[PDB]
Amino acid sequence: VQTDPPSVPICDLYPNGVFPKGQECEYPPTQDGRTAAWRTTSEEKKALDQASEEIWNDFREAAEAHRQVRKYVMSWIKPGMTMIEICEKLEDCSRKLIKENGLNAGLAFPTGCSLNNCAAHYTPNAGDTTVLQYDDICKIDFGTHISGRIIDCAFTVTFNPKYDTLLKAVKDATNTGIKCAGIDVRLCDVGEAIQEVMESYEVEIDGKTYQVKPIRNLNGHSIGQYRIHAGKTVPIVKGGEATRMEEGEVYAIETFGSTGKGVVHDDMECSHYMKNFDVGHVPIRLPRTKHLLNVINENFGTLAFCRRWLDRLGESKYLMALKNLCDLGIVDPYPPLCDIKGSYTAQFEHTILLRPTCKEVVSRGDDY
Amino acid sequence: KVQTDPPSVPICDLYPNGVFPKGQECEYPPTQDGRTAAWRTTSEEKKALDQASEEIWNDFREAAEAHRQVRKYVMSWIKPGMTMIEICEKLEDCSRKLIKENGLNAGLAFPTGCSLNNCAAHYTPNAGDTTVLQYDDICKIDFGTHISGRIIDCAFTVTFNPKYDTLLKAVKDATNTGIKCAGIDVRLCDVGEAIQEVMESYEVEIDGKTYQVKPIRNLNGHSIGQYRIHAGKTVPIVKGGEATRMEEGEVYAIETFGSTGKGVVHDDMECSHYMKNFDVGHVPIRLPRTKHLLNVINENFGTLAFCRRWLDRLGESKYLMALKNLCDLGIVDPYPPLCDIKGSYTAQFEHTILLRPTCKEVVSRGDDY
Ligand SMILES: *C[C@@]1(O)CC[C@@H](OC(=O)N[C@H]2CC[C@H](N)CC2)[C@@H](OC)[C@@H]1[C@@]1(C)O[C@H]1CC=C(C)C
Ligand SMILES: *C[C@@]1(O)CC[C@@H](OC(=O)N[C@H]2CC[C@H](N)CC2)[C@@H](OC)[C@@H]1[C@@]1(C)O[C@H]1CC=C(C)C
Ligand SMILES: [Mn+2]
Ligand SMILES: [Mn+2]
Ligand SMILES: [Mn+2]
Ligand SMILES: [Mn+2]
Repeated sequence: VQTDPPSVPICDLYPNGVFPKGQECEYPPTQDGRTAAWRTTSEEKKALDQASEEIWNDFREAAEAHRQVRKYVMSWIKPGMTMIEICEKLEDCSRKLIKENGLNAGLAFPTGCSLNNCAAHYTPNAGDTTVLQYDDICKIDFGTHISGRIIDCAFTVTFNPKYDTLLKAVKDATNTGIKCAGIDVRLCDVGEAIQEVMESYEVEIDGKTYQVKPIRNLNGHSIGQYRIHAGKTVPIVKGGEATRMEEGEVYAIETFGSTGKGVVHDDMECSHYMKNFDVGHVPIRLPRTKHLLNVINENFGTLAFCRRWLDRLGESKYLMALKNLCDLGIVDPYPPLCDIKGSYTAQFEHTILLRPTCKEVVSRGDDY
Repeated sequence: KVQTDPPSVPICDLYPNGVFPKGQECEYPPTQDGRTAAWRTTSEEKKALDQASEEIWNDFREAAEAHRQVRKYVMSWIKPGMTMIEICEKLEDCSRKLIKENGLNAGLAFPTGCSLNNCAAHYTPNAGDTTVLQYDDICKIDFGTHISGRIIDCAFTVTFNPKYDTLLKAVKDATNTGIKCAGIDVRLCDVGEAIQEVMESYEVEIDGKTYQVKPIRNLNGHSIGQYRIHAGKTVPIVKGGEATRMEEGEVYAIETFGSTGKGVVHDDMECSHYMKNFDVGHVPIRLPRTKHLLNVINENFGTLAFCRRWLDRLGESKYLMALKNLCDLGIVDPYPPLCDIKGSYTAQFEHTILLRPTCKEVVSRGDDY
């Protein structure tokens, strides 16, 4: 049985390391209006599903860790904690529940805790004195992996009830996206469905009424092994690509709602970085740059990381080396993404598997 | 009194004054503040605490000397073409003689592991197993001895094909690294970190494919207590294991497992290994055959691990339903073979260490490993 606080690894909580299934769903009709209810009992597909069970079960492990960590977080997170203390406490728990081991099992990406008008890609760097406040709207977006099978899953934390209708709107939009996803479904059609739900909500906050806007330049995304962004984008507005979702793909279905302009730009200090896949052996002159790349290779590979995570490894005076890797195309920065000052943004996100026999919301909990 | 070839003289008769050989003794690693632990070596207070437990250390050392002599003998004859049953019976017959087996007073601490290939741990043949050791096999010989419930848990990997040499080197280095990192007040996950750093640093090319050597993340070393092979602390072989600290006077099995596969094990094949749980002390029993099987386990094994071959040789038959019964009642636990993916290769090295007041003793160290 799990400790309180959690300390027992998921791999030791389940007989023979067979982990709980998420929500399983029949596929929605395609554009032609056909149901694929045949998948459910097709023997071809049942076999094809079983053939990748090892993969689905790894996703499930990482999903169960996600659920336990987030319930733990949901038991202590409060105003007056530093964002640093929040992320450290969450991440400490994640490492223990996933029984982290270098690139074999671990944290898939930094703990997002984006506040207020900032929608995504904020985590504190060293020295950040930001404190979580009663009237903050905080997007907790964190990830776990087993063998590079990533869970990307997120929710919004608040303490003031005035944000309740905003959270309801985005939760609805995300659940709509999840319901509309399936094999042979066009990516644009998911985006259209999300937008029509999102935009049906108007919220009143501090005596002002706002039209809930989808953040039009934020997206969900396909996931591949060690590759958080595998190259298909899931729009959250109408008019995305006609590309179809395909059997065996894995998607992060996420939506963002704003009371602001409904669009993000780069803002505040960068915390998040990630080595690029495509890039080959670009030559490196400087010792500090070579060293930083070795630390990145050993600890992260192609997974996202943050400055705090380099600090905790004993790295120092690495910022110009990090800039050097960025300039060389070896690493990309991912700065915080913000709507206008004074706006409010909310997010919900799950990871779904497009298994040959059903759609699995592998990260679904009793919470969201 | 000198040892025969094959070995036949009990260790207790080979050292007729009853004082058995020390293992490798080592100074403790520096504390996390960077300070030396060398004061323990010459501390009068630590020397006295050490000597108050000399009876205990000395019983481990007789068990360790038996282990050394058995495994040397095993290495002199183990070869392809022998059955796994032949290997285990030959090993076990020697172990019994050298330890001077007598009930729970002295004996075999647990069944002879001889896990093959993708199987990492907890395989021993049952009756009727026709498995033959092959040139291409990678075999983990993991066997234990005890004197008065002072257990030696110690293991090595047997191969005949040089293609596995680099995997064996990685795992031995990892184990030796773990042994070196161990000490009083050291966190168990820090031992795991040192180990994982060593395994990470190896790649092996087998059958034309290059593999990253992975620690088996869901396997651990463990603390040892009297007649208690797993005394409740785990020594992870990865960073992400428990933060709990090692303590003075504890005994650990420091073992590492390396894999070319996923780095994770699952249950597979027929279960051979079983062991009575420590606390289940008056869970009442209604079926006679079950009550008899328990009596036999109590008399012969107590809380030490056993296997089905060791019930067979006691003249017990038709007991699988009763053993399942003891399992279902929570009196006994099964320990099925633990195996990475088909076609993967797993290796292991293990030693027993004593966290003595004055020094760390690698009690089961030999000239072999
Ligand atoms: C971090 C991420 O998941 C947030 C949602 C997605 O972000 C976008 O849609 N990003 C942009 C694109 C450029 C634009 N000027 C502004 C908005 C998602 O990308 C689809 C993000 C993700 C997966 O890129 C990753 C990297 C992962 C991490 C840095 C943790
Ligand atoms: C036999 C044993 O020494 C092999 C190494 C250890 O095994 C594990 O760590 N097993 C895991 C496997 C996954 C599971 N979720 C949790 C346990 C070791 O355990 C520490 C094993 C040992 C000591 O369990 C004992 C029993 C001893 C015998 C059966 C001989
Ligand atoms: Mn996310
Ligand atoms: Mn995402
Ligand atoms: Mn062992
Ligand atoms: Mn052991």
